[PDB]
This record gives sequence, C-alpha cells and structure tokens, in this order.
Amino acid sequence: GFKQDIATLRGDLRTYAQDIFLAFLNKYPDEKRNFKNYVGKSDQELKSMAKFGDHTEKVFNLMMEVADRATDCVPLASDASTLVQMKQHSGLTTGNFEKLFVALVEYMRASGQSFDSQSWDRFGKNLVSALSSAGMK
Amino acid sequence: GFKQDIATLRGDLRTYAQDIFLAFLNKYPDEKRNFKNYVGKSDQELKSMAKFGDHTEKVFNLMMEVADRATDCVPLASDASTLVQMKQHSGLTTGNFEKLFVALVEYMRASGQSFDSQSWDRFGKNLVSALSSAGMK
Ligand code: HEM
Ligand code: HEM
Ligand SMILES: Brc1ccc2[nH]ccc2c1
Ligand SMILES: Brc1ccc2[nH]ccc2c1
Repeated sequence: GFKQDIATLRGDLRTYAQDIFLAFLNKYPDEKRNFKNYVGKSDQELKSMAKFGDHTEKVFNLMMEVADRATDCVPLASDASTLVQMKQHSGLTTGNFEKLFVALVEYMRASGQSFDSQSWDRFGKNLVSALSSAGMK
Repeated sequence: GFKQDIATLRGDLRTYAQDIFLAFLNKYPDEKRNFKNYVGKSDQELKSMAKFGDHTEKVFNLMMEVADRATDCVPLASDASTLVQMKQHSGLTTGNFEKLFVALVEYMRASGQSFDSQSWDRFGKNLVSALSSAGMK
C-alpha cells in the first residue's frame, strides 16, 4: 500500500525521481519552460547532468516526506504552506501540481510494480486542494 | 535529535552518503579489501565511478529507512534479518558494521552541525546486537 510505496521509492530515490520527472516533462512539454536549463536536451543528456540528478533527488525527497506525514492521504496544512511559500514556486499554480501527479500515477500504472496507484491519485488530489487552501492560485 | 538528523541527512543524501562512506574507507584502509575495485583510487576518483555512487546511495537510502523504523534507537528485528540474509553481506561480520558506525559518529562530531551523535552511537551498537541475534557472525 501507500506506506510500502514510500519505502520502495525511498530505497532507490534518485532513479525513481529522474524517471518520474522525465515522464512529467515529456508528457507535458510546456512545463519544461519552467526549467530553462533543461530545454533542448534528450533524456539521456539530462540524466548525465549532475545538476539534474541533484534537483530531482531533492524534490522527490521532500515529496516523500510530505507523503509520509500525511494522514489517510491528506497532507498536513503546514507542509502545503511550505510548498506555497517557497521562492522557487512563485508563479506556479495548482494546475502545475495536478499535471505532475497525473504523470506520477500514469508512471506507476505502467511500471508493472504493485504500487497503490489509487492512493497516490487521492494524495495528489488532496495535496492540490491543500495548496489552494494555503493560498496558491 | 535522531529523527531530525534523518531528515537532515536525507536532504543532501548523495553528498552525505559519499562523504561518510569515504570517511569509513579512509579511517579503516583494510575495509577496502571488501571492495577490490576501490583500491589505488583517491576520493575524487571514487566519486566519479558509477558503481561507487550507485552503491553508496542504496546503502544510505536503506540505512535511513532502518533508522526511521527504529524505536528509541533500537532497530526492528525484521530489518536486522534483512541485512543478514542479503547475499551481498555473506562473508561480513558485525565488526564491519561496528567500524562503519564509529566512522559515522566521528564524522558527525567533526562536522559542526547539530547532529545527535550520542543517539547514532547507540543506534549503531543496537543494530550490531540485532545483527548477531539474527545470525551474523
Ligand atoms: C509535491 C511536489 C513538489 C515538491 C515537494 C517540490 C519541492 C521542491 C524543492 C525541494 C525544490 C528545491 C530543489 C533544488 O534545490 O534544486 C524545488 C525547486 C523548484 N521547483 Fe518544486 N516541488 C514540487 C513540485 C513542483 C512543480 C509541480 C513544479 C513545476 C511544474 C515545480 C517547480 C520548481 C522549480 C522551477 C524549482 C527551481 C528549480 C531550479 O531553480 O533549478 N516544483 N521544488
Ligand atoms: C546500515 C548498514 C548497511 C546497509 C543498510 C546496507 C545495505 C546494502 C544494500 C542495499 C546493498 C545493495 C546496493 C547495491 O545494489 O549495490 C549493499 C551491498 C553491499 N554492501 Fe551493505 N549495507 C550496510 C552495511 C555494509 C557494511 C558495513 C559493509 C562492509 C564493510 C557492506 C558491504 C557491502 C557490499 C560489499 C555490497 C555489495 C557491493 C557490490 O555489489 O558492488 N555493507 N548493502
Ligand atoms: Br519527481 C520530480 C523531480 C523534480 C521536480 N521538479 C519539479 C517537479 C519535480 C518532480
Ligand atoms: Br554510508 C555507506 C555507504 C556505502 C557503504 N558500503 C558499506 C558501508 C557503507 C556505508
């Protein structure tokens, strides 16, 4: 279930973080505009960049912390506030987050592993609603 | 404290995993014998080797999960059994793990960060005891 999925993802954090982020960027090419350093590069080019690996590792680590602290797939309001108030998230809307979790669930369903994809979908939906309640457009 | 230390380490996972493993290998040169392809290399050369980066991250990812699942710095028996039953650990003894945690505690004390080094020392001793009860020589 959800808690085991967190353990599975944390066990190979960098590998999953890169694969999920690339799934997101390739499913929604327009989102790649938020990352000017990654424009014009193939998946294998990005995977060779130390900057890419470090960025995805840090984002995914915090996503796993938020998921681990959630109750019944409902994130803590304080975690949602943190994500809203981050300077790196100025200009972002809840739609950006919604698309990320669509790609994440689609990745889990296609991987063949026994991820609890329904729980991740609910978590994504509750996180979007918590970001709204925390002041994100 | 201990729980916050886990979060700190996970926040810069690749850096700490490599730094701590290198501190271990340089404090205990004999331990490089378990890693034949690491001999004759400086630290920066090791940090460029594919197997080194992948290995240290997977070790540290799982070590933080074991620490996170512990109660009062006592690991779960199931986590100890997992570490003992791993085919990669055949031929290892508790002494290899004891040396790892001496280096980790010394690293924390020399870092100037507010690590709860006393809790990590207890954790290491309690893990070693659990490994022995689970079957490791
Ligand atoms: C639960 C989901 C998310 C979490 C936990 C999260 C967390 C983070 C973290 C920790 C950083 C700092 C990373 C670093 O130091 O390189 C970061 C940066 C950033 N994030 Fe988020 N993020 C999330 C979702 C998103 C989404 C959906 C977008 C855009 C579609 C986004 C856009 C960015 C950008 C543009 C940066 C700055 C990257 C850079 O300057 O290189 N994040 N985020
Ligand atoms: C809390 C302590 C430890 C944890 C969680 C742990 C976990 C792991 C994991 C997950 C792997 C497989 C990762 C991979 O795919 O390479 C591994 C491999 C390995 N570990 Fe452990 N380990 C620990 C302690 C140690 C110690 C103390 C030693 C030796 C002094 C050691 C020696 C090895 C070796 C030789 C391998 C295989 C190397 C290879 O295949 O290239 N480990 N360990
Ligand atoms: Br997984 C993952 C990794 C890095 C990221 N950066 C922005 C969203 C995002 C998701
Ligand atoms: Br951190 C860390 C990373 C890799 C390792 N391999 C054997 C002990 C050890 C510790």
